[PDB]
Amino acid sequence: QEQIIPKPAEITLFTGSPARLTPDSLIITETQDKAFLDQAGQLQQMLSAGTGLPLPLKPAGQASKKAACIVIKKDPALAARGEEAYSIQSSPSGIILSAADARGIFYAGQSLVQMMPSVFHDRTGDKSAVRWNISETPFRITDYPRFSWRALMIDEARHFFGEKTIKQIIDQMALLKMNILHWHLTDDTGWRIEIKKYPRLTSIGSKRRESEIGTWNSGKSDGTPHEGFYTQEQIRDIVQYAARRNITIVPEIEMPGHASAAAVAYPFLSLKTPGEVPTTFIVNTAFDPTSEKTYAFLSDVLDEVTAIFPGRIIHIGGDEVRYDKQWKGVPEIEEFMKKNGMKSYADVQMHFTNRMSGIIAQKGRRMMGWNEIYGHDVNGDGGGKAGAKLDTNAVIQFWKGNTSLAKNAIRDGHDVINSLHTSTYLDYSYGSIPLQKAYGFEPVFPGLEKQYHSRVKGLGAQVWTEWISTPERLHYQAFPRACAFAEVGWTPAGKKDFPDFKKRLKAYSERMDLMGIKFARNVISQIDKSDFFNTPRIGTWTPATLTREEHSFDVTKLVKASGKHTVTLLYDKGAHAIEIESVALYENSREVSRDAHAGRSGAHKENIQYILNAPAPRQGATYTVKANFKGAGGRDSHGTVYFETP
Repeated sequence: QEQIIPKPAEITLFTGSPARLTPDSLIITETQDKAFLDQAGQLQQMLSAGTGLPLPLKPAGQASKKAACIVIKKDPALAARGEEAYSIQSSPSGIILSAADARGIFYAGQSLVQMMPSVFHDRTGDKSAVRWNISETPFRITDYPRFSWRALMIDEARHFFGEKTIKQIIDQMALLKMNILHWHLTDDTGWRIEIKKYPRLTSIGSKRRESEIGTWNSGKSDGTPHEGFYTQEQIRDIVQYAARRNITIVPEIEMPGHASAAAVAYPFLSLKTPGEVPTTFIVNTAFDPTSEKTYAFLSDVLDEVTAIFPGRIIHIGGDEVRYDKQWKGVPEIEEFMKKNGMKSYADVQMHFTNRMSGIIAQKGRRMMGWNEIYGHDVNGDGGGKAGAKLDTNAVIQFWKGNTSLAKNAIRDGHDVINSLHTSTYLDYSYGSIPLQKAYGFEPVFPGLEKQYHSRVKGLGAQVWTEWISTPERLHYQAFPRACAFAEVGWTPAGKKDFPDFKKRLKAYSERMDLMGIKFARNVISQIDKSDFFNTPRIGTWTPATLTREEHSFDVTKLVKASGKHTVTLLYDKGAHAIEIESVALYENSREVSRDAHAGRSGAHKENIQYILNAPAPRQGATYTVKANFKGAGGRDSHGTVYFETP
């Protein structure tokens, strides 16, 4: 029936006909709050453009008993659930969108879209024949996010994509109710933010001769110059574009590592500045933490960043400082450490990180960084452990290391965002991080005491672009796994259901097509062993039982009602698959249903699910599933037979 991603927190369905939008439908606002009237205005534009319906804005009371109308209410009952909470009440009488804060109305509108025909997103065609039903029945939805930090990071430093591409991704984020765009705009191989005071950051740092391709240390190169950067006016436009879709942009200025591009523009910023912007993705230059000129330079850059990014939080990265390749044995470093009594290179970075944390605070902002800023050497570069402590107000994004280190940071008073890279790096392949691993990700670190759970503010999924040079390849890596992380961030843990998610994702993919998203096609419709973890097992097959091609499984205790019962023959192990001819249901000793279609259950699964029509059970009778199958080229085969009721 209803198929929204993310699955809402609370829903109640009723019997009867659904609400339907028609050319006579109106959008009524039962409040004069200036923020709600704005949300209603763009809701009108958005819904009108997609349906082709007029949907005029009219004042409270001008409702027509001819068509169902959208009514926008301000209800403070939902304040306890946060500013993103909303409620939807839908019936042929009317569609009521309520929220304590105007942000909730926007999210109520996105859910409304996901309950209407997907042709809403089609840029062409005659929509006048379309029935704009809101789901299939009357219903009430009460919805709110589990986590407040639901982030997607786009790496535009490795490869630049530009305004048109980034807005297309913002459109997907908003439709999935992800609310933070983590914008990774500077790195070794590119600088993408116009800085008025330091024009060489873009005139030099935004251009490179060529790019390594294939993978790290491939020896391959495209011999193709690559350049691009955002003007400050372009950033203001994108910030506003995202803010209207409930998305805050968190910019990242990488430091003190990942600084090659910045250094080539102004070489005094690093003790080992390269001769040109690197054309490989393993070269990692570090800023000079011992020089006063670097902090002054970075404070100025962050001043212009603060002018164009209104968000409270500023990311500075701090990951993968190559201590031994950049700082060890450098006289400036060694003298600085003795002068300041520092014993390890982590102390050098901590001095840098704490000093930047104060600089950022004096601009009315909050520092955020990768977990390397917390003191411990997680990369194996010879930096040791930091004696000093990180400013407790700094936010830590945990990508690499033993999770006990992240729990330690939480217990020391830090807010944390979980981006464990073995689960959230969307630049990895579907073999390294399958869709199922993404959906199963749990941001709250296992073993963390309940009192500390509030410090886990959410998650971030990262799209690194070393090996992504086009929007279509960006889509392939980011979707559909980003859809899963959207649900991890929003849906309550108890309501999560991967088999159901996979069904809803098949419907959602219709929208991604019409919106131009070249998601990975082979990943959505997959059968996995975990789908049947809670499903009754009615039998198995072994090399012994494969001496027969006729197999009987009792299901008397399981046939309790008429309807569709699904038999799944799932291969477990063995050299050979089984060839399946048919599966049938018997009432006592007589056939009452049979699904005869060719199936093959092995390493690959093709048509392994058989649908049986059970009658209303006969009291006292036995019910038996009879499956006709043989080994395919051999008998070394093991598998399990599952039985799902309607």
